[PDB]
Amino acid sequence: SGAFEDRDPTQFEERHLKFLQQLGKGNFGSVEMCRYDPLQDNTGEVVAVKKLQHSTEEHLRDFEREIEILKSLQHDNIVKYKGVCYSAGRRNLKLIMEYLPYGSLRDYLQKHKERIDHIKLLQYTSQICKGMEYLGTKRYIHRDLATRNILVENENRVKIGDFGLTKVLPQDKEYYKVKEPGESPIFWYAPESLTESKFSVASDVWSFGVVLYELFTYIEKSKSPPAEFMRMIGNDKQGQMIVFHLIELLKNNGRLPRPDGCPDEIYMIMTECWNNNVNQRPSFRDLALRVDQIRDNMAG
Ligand SMILES: COc1ccc(-c2cccc3nc(Nc4ccc(N5CCN(C)CC5)cc4)nn23)cc1
Repeated sequence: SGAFEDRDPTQFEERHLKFLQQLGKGNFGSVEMCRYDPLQDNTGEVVAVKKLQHSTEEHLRDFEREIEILKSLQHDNIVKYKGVCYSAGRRNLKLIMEYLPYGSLRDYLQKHKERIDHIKLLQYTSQICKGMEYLGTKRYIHRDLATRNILVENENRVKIGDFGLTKVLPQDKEYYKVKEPGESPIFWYAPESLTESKFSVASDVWSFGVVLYELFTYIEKSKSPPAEFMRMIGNDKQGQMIVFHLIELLKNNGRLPRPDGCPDEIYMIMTECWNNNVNQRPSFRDLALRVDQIRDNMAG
């Protein structure tokens, strides 16, 4: 046979990666749960594995950028990069990550409400802010914050995922304009993202406000951002008319309503994130401190 030397534990061997479960599909990718069992004894770490539907030059370039981004991040509230697998005899690329048992925050909130109180919601809020502070130190703009894109390790820890839209700000620039085809999560977008395709830390703060709103609605059927905005706009509107009305609504101070049972001071945080004036939105550091002070002021 042959000798073996492993000095790159970020390279996962295809033959040792065994399928456990399908986890989901996005626009251009899918994710599976696998076991990595190099000792072939039916044991090994469980991992999440992302693969591209169609490895076009463009899709692959974007996927490699996503991998580089995730690899560059090391923080308790960001999904952990583990490595890559060069499958199909090294003619396909897969991204290996830690597996988070409770899936998306959006699904967790919907299915495990017996386990969730306002204290928990504020803990998740704080962790999301801290993850976002960390992204800011690398000049990364996420562009797709939403509860469906946050993952849940356990009762006490959530992690930001979904870095396939992330942009890197050059040192002398404060926004990134991105002209892209296809669909946008318009009900999470800042007005300047809708009108000018401009993205920035401040546009992530806007979307964070929508995330906070989502948390305090407990993902109740008719209370979602798309459901509430469509109610306001007119439920029968279709196509570009939805966008025209959403922009006009937001520009003149139309906003998502205070969720039932949501404390006025939590709604105030949302409203401050949803400032048309980009420079007046709070920073993620401001938000983390405020939320942790709210948490700490409780009797226990
Ligand atoms: C768009 O789909 C995905 C799917 C998985 C991931 C991902 C990335 C990196 C790590 C990671 N851990 C989990 N865990 C997970 C656990 C349970 C579920 N369920 C969804 C399907 N349900 C019917 C069962 C639970 C989904 C994901 N998902 N996940 C990201 C996007």
